[PDB]
Amino acid sequence: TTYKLILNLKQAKEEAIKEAVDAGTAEKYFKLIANAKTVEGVWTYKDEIKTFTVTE
Repeated sequence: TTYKLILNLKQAKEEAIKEAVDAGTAEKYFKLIANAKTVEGVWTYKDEIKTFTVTE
């Protein structure tokens, strides 16, 4: 399964993704790229293709 992440900061929009056999690997992995790229936003997840988002 593949997961996607929509990063929305003050002035920039980046997308994070990763292919794993679950979510725990996508969340922990996403959290590493998210926090490493930003430090503020609204954590959300879209039900359909497995995706999370963080809007600041």
